[PDB]
Amino acid sequence: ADLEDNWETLNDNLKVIEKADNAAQVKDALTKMRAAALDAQKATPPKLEDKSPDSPEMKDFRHGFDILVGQIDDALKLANEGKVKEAQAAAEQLKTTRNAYIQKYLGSGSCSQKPSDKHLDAIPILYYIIFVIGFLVNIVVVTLFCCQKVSSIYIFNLAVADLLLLATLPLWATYYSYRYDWLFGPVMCKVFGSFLTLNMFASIFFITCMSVDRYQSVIYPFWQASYIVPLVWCMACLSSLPTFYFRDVRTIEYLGVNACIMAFPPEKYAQWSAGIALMKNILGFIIPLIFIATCYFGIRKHLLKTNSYGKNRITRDQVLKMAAAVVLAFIICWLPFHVLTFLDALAWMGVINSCEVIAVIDLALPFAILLGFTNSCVNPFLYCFVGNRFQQKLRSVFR
Amino acid sequence: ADLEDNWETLNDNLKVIEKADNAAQVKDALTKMRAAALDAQKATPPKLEDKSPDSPEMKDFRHGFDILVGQIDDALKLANEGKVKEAQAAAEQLKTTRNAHLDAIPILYYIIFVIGFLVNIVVVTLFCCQKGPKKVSSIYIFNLAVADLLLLATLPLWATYYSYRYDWLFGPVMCKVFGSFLTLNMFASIFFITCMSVDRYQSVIYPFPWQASYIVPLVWCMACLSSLPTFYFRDVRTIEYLGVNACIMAFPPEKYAQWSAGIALMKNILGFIIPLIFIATCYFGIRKHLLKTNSYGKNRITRDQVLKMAAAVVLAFIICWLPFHVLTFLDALAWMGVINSCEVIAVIDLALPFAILLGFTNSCVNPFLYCFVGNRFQQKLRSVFR
Ligand SMILES: CCc1nc2ccc(N(Cc3ccccc3)C(=O)c3cccs3)cc2c(=O)n1Cc1ccc(-c2ccccc2-c2nn[nH]n2)cc1
Ligand SMILES: CCc1nc2ccc(N(Cc3ccccc3)C(=O)c3cccs3)cc2c(=O)n1Cc1ccc(-c2ccccc2-c2nn[nH]n2)cc1
Repeated sequence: ADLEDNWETLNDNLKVIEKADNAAQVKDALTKMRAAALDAQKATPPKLEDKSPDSPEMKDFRHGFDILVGQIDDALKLANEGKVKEAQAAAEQLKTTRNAYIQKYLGSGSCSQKPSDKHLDAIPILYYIIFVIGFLVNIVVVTLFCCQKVSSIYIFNLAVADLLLLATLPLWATYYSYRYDWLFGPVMCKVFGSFLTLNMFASIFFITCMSVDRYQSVIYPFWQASYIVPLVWCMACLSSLPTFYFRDVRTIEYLGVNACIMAFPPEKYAQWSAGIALMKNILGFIIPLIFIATCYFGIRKHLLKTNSYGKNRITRDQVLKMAAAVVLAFIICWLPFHVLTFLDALAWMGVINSCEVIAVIDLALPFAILLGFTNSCVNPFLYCFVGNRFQQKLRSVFR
Repeated sequence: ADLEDNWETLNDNLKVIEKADNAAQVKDALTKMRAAALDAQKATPPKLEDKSPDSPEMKDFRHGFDILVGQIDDALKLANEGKVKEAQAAAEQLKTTRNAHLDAIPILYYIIFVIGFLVNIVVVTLFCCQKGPKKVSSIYIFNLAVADLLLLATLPLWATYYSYRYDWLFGPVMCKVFGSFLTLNMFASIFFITCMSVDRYQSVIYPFPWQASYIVPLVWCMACLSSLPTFYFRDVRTIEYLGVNACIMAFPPEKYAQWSAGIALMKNILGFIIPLIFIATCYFGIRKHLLKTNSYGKNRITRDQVLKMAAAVVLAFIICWLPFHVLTFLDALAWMGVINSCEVIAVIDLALPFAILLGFTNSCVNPFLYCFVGNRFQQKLRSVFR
């Protein structure tokens, strides 16, 4: 009798029609669907719950099922006439009506405000400011090898991953400016969508390599790079496959705009939205932060286990300052984004059903995304512009 | 006691050191290797069998094992001190020790230079004074022609460098500059070839302005970043056994075999594997959309000619670049210690200057394959769409 369970009854029986052999299978499935459609029409969605029945958005909700039951009756007509392929063709029009629901009541469509209502002129400006500043500081990192170590190889790969990540900012600023109207074709929606995720993870995984490398340099003062570097680009490539698979241009009917969305299976759209959001947290923040934090306290342990003289005290704390800066910068730049992503996942799970909260997440998200790119501006100062001085202060305490 | 069986004993124990947990495993393996190295030093190879022991090539053979036993003793020193990762690092230098002119080539290089330069001259000059800066696909054509033109412009250098039996007479600064200029325009060519296949595919699957202002700089940016490890490692170094100053890939000598194997894999993945994935997927992507549309009359002749133009861009790229990357992958396996037979290593050396020429020959194919024959692809794609 629940709305979510009735859509499951509608989508499971819609699959039966596609793989049906005889007209009796189609008729049976459509009879179950007509019952579920009328039962779902009586239900009230979790979003716009405390809403009057005479309201236009509640009258539109029940109207959607009048269209749906009408399409079911046209397919039932054909099934009873013994017209299987005709009924299966008529039943395929139910998907168009089902998609008009998932982009309205299932999501923050008929909940949170439209992009036109939440458009700030500062966002495209801020995105170009971080683009030119971040692009020029990573140009220094790369050209610094020309005018002048296994660790240096990870620096270059980090600078390349950062420099290609920041190179996508002119696209998102343009896409935001045209109120989410993708004017580059659906092919570049998959390609640059994947290219973004590829270099984002390549940045985060090479940050993780640096902490493991600096830790292994502290605990053990004393071919690995020629296999770890291709492997880091391999894992970033595999982590960016769900982006290539689901990113696609789809027309948002109530906005009349072609948006580069995450075109998930409509029959399990909330499940996928919640699932992929958890993948972002675990794979992009939780797991790399476990490594970065463990390597910090791992280094912090060994420096409090060597010597405590006054001359070697200054040298010890400056190594710890460089060590605490790589963990704090990663948290400040990526924690706001993953907090909003975890809250977003709870909204798809049905935990958060407040449009006030969901609206906060929507307007905060373009800013939280910018801090993620801002981490690529910080990396030159954390690793390249310190690596030359971190090495001599680590050899001083070791002697 | 056989030389082949002693090298098998040396290679099997190297696999033990890599996967060793404790210093005793490393010490045990190196003790078996020191025995196998001294036993192999006493053996005479099948080649240069009927050769005097006082001969320089016989003294060099036994000298190679004196270097090999030396590195084993340096590793045994660390293993006995309880330095596992240090001993495993020292034992990896044993691989470097284990791995240890045609007049037609400079002529052929100048033939491809003048033919390729003149075919890209007709394309560059066409776009400016006899056409215009309109259309999006035409912008990639011009950038491809510029990248090809500048790539073919380096052929007089490699022909001269080959003529002086690899004696770089231009200074170590131009070894880094033209070395990177070569790689820059090589990747700029391959990446704009990749753009063309993605553009033609997007024109087929979606028959219905901004994208060009962003992609052209992004492609040249990725070309500059791909040619940086070239600028950092290419340098002039004296090759003692040839007595010549060669413009080589000056990797750290203590870590030369790992770097040579690593950068060879970079060439295959970034310069052939990844771009070929795009070119092949866009071909079968186009091939899919045309075959699902039922053609049978005049439209069938129109459909197959579009497929002929489509199959020509993937086949030309494979014919011109696959020989080079096959030899590069085999070269990488030789540095990894996979390929031990010097006969196939000698084949790579003489087959490499020819395989490099086919790479430049792809820049002779691109003007015909996209600007000239590719102009009909525009008219014949709108005919099947209508
Ligand atoms: C800082 C890096 C970053 N830049 C972005 C730039 C733009 C946008 N936006 C929204 C936007 C548009 C214009 C201005 C401002 C915002 C988009 O619409 C598009 C994204 C990809 C193609 S279009 C989102 C992001 C954005 O979420 N991130 C972070 C991030 C987190 C997680 C994943 C991820 C991990 C695992 C599996 C799948 C994904 C996954 N998420 N979205 N696609 N793929 C990818 C990226
Ligand atoms: C067709 C394009 C091409 N022209 C070349 C012209 C000459 C030579 N040769 C050998 C030679 C000399 C004289 C006559 C004939 C051959 C050289 O000694 C020099 C090369 C660069 C400065 S000197 C090699 C090549 C050659 O390998 N290639 C292909 C190629 C493949 C891969 C990379 C590459 C990718 C990623 C990272 C690094 C590199 C990288 N390899 N060498 N430096 N940088 C660059 C180029």
